[PDB]
Amino acid sequence: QLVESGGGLVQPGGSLRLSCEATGNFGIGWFRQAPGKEREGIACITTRGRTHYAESVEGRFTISTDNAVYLQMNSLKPEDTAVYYCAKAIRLTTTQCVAFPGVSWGRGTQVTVSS
Repeated sequence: QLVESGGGLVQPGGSLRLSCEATGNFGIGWFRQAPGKEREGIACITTRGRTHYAESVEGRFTISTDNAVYLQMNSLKPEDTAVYYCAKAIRLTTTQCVAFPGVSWGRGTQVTVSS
């Protein structure tokens, strides 16, 4: 029901905009997974437009809702290399972006930052 696009290969300092497009009307989060690491929630937005960012991307990435949710990725770093996924998510404070229970992960879009 959620479909990712917009990945690519970019030099350090570059910029990409990922899209998460719903097959119908629709909290949404962006997640990423690097080789050998756990999937991590990096940005999410509630049904009302309140956002949360992981510390690794705050100030460089922006999540925006339009039937699509975008991730504007500015000032890309090699450590941003990963497959990026979008899924229903909740902002869980104890504060993390957490995938909704029972979420089915799609295919995602590949992002590689290298010179």
